[PDB]
Amino acid sequence: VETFAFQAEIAQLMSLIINTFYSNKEIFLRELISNSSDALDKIRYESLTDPSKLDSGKELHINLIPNKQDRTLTIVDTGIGMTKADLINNLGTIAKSGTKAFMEALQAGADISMIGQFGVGFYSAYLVAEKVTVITKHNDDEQYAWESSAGGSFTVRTDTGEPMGRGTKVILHLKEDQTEYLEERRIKEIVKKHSQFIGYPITLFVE
Ligand SMILES: Oc1cc2n[nH]c(Cc3ccccc3)c2cc1-c1ccnn1-c1ccccc1
Repeated sequence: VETFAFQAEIAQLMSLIINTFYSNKEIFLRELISNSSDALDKIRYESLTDPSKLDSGKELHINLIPNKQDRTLTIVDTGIGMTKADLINNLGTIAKSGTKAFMEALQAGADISMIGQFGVGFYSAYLVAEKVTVITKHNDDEQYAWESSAGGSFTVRTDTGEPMGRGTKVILHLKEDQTEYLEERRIKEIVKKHSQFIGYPITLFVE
């Protein structure tokens, strides 16, 4: 298991998200669904030139899986997936400029709901989750598990769990007072309100 420090601006953004009083927490789901949608567009675009890139799965979809026993909400996609490099430094480097602009916007009167306009919408997961686990599998690499409970660090390990073929799975270990995002009616309401025009099927699993 490898442990990494977040870049200073990312650690600062995650602390802001965890510490700021902000009741409109539900926007985390739109951000994660939007990220899943972008990765599905990426594999779809790549498959047009190289059809063999879909040999690890033709179906392009998003699954929302609540689990009251484990207190988790899992967002699963069959998108392009991430390499070890994407998890360790590639996406964290791009996120530095977006974090800075978002921080400036907040100081100028913007609110946490506009986070996605800065390409750092993923971190809104920490409005509701005490820990986030990300399992991913790209065609050119092995299966990896990224994990963080904030606090300035994240881990990356080769995933020994069940192979997922291709795509990304975001496991939100919810805070004790945020279990409403495990309720079927609540997830349905949020999906209809913020993610109604996503170009991929979104299946809300039931328990
Ligand atoms: O399909 C995903 C779902 C995601 N949800 N949230 C995260 C963010 C993230 C990154 C690193 C480590 C941890 C989280 C996603 C990332 C991916 C994904 C897979 C491949 N490209 N791509 C991606 C999508 C949008 C922006 C950047 C990359």
